[PDB]
Amino acid sequence: YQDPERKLKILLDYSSKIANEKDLRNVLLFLTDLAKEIMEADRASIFLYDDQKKTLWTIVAHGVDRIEIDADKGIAGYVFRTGEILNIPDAYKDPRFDRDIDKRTGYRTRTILAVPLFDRKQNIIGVFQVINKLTNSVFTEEDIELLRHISLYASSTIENAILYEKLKKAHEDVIYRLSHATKFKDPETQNHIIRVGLYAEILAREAGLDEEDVELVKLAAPMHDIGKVGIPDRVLLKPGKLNDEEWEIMKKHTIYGYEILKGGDSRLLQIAADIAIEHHERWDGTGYPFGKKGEEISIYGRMTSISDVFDALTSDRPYKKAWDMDRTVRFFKEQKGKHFDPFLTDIFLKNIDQMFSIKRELR
Amino acid sequence: DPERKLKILLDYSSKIANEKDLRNVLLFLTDLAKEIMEADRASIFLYDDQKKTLWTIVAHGVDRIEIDADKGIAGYVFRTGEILNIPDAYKDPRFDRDIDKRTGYRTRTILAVPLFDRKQNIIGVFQVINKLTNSVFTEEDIELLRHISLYASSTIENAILYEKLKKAHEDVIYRLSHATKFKDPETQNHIIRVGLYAEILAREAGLDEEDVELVKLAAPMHDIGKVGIPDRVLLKPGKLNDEEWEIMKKHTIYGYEILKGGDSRLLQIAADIAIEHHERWDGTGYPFGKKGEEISIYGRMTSISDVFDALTSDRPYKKAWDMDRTVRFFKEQKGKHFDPFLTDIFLKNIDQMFSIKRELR
Ligand SMILES: Nc1nc2c(ncn2[C@@H]2O[C@@H]3COP(=O)(O)O[C@H]4[C@@H](O)[C@H](n5cnc6c(=O)[nH]c(N)nc65)O[C@@H]4COP(=O)(O)O[C@H]3[C@H]2O)c(=O)[nH]1
Ligand SMILES: [Fe+3]
Ligand SMILES: [Fe+3]
Ligand SMILES: [Fe+3]
Ligand SMILES: [Fe+3]
Repeated sequence: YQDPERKLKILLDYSSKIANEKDLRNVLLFLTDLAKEIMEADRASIFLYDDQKKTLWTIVAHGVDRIEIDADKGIAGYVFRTGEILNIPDAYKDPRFDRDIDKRTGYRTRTILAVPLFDRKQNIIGVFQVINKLTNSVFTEEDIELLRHISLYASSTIENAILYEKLKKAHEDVIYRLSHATKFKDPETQNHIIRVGLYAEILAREAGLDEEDVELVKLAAPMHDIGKVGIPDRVLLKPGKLNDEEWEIMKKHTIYGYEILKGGDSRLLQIAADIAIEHHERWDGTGYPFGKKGEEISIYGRMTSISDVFDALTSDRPYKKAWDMDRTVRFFKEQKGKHFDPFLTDIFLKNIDQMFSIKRELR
Repeated sequence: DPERKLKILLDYSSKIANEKDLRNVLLFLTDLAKEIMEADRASIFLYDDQKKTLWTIVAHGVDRIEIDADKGIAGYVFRTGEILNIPDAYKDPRFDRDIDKRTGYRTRTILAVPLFDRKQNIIGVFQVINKLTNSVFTEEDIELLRHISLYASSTIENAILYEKLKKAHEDVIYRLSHATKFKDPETQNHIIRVGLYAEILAREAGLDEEDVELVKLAAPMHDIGKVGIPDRVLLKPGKLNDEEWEIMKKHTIYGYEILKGGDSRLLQIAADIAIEHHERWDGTGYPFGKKGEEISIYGRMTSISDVFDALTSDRPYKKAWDMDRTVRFFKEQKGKHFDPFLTDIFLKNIDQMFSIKRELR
């Protein structure tokens, strides 16, 4: 016997999957799979618009690249420009149809149903299309209603996926650019700030931290030197060696960083604050400001020592050319259990090629 | 038919994919449960790690209600993880009949299932009450609810995630804009409020809700370039001379440099506000002397909100201006310092400005 709620459940299930997916590629996939099943159609395609290349595009197979689709021709095109539904009972009795996919693969297209996709403000942003109804000879009035409702969901989840990406990207740009405010009074390039996070990301990832803490270090670590805004010019700008009144001030950037950052309530800023105050501590317990020992340093500080030191050693600094892999490996191998967490050092060594490819690919 | 319930679910799921407020998401979910399960009421309960209780919202988004996490029906499902199907609430020892006693409701059937996070901890309870047949929840019913509960977990977890991202994005803009705090008197709250004023201004000025959110978060970075000013100036204990003043002016350029080139919209606007906020509508400002609509609108809104905040803050020997005093000032500055069309809008809403200034002291 049959299940009355069968499709309802399928649809709940797709809706859970799509709600967890942050990747537009997979959202488009799951959407088309969903439509094929609920519409009982052999195929489906979502078409979206590109402002800059001025065309529609679509992904044909799982995991292969955009296909450009001419905004002005074909069925999709017509729907896109006019705003209205096309229901082709037979595709071959229709001039707007290009039999060319059809020529080559062993496939005959019979029925086509295509509706527009609207953004929140009623602009047509693309087309949703299904092909070859399986449990009937044509697409019905109800099929149209159904797809109109699907197009509504496709739109919402598509936009929401894009908007989460924009906000994620902005949040990064803001940490990067503001973290580099010290730049008028410190040689450190933009990319130093970025790269330190990228290394610490790999580390946290491979030490097996939760996926969220991985994204956290990636973004907390770059703020490690923010305290430098609180250092006197006479000290921050002085080239070469520092006396022992000046160094004592320069060390204080760890405490300043804490001050700047500890005030938030977000986890990002609790982590960033800890990193700022900790990343010059040392596993031995010798490093400043407090001489914290082993596990007394948070793991996020520990990951940041390693990353901070790596990035410095592999850049030209006054009188020292950047270290190659071989020396850097020798150095970490030496400092294992000394400057650094021994466990994290191993992980770092396992992953050293990636560190260097980050370093090479970000000038 | 039976495409009716799919069309309903797509409808609710469209609303939910857009909704960025948790409380609204819980409302939509419980209305979906009601239509999909053909039942009269539905509640969602979430756990607070902090207060160590469950909570729920009722319709109208009034203050959330504490529910005892240990006892009760949601308490049982929460603690044990088992499903509860009651055929008659009033024959059950675990039911609390006071919600009935106050509302005048009569609870008959209750079905409650747990909600799970990805790591598979119980994070709350989904509860459906009074199936519209007047008879029991069936196994096919329980089964539909396990699936609904799965969608609710997802949309919830997603929405709590989005909120963490929002809240941290703000904290970072605020805390890092106040990075000048070791070398400059401007307060954390000054920085926030300037964006709050700009927000209200942008909204009432007609801008899209996305641009309103932007100015709320861009304007607080207007003074970032102060970081680049030499101590021999920013920290000079005197008044400055003209050579030193010219270097001060540069924090506008320094800001633009720090912020620009960012690919995203937020930073384009911030970089513009930073270079523009000391320009004046009549072209007598600095650093470039831009006139009228050559100053971007986000700049124009910030000039206004920044001056507003200054005039209304006490400094020694100089009490803050009150409402009347301040309004006179903006009227006198219309078309000079400030964009006239925008001052008017600002004036229509000046009570809101003082409210902000009053609560975020
Ligand atoms: N063993 C070894 N470790 C290295 C070397 N170069 C960098 N590091 C490591 O990298 C950390 C941060 O270095 P940085 O990026 O140059 O960032 C430095 C740098 O900007 C500044 N600094 C350190 N020494 C001097 C100095 O003599 N003059 C000036 N102007 N600044 C200095 O203070 C920051 C913190 O430095 P540290 O507390 O020493 O902590 C250092 C140190 O452990 C090296 O050649 N050998
Ligand atoms: Fe440091
Ligand atoms: Fe200022
Ligand atoms: Fe300024
Ligand atoms: Fe200001």
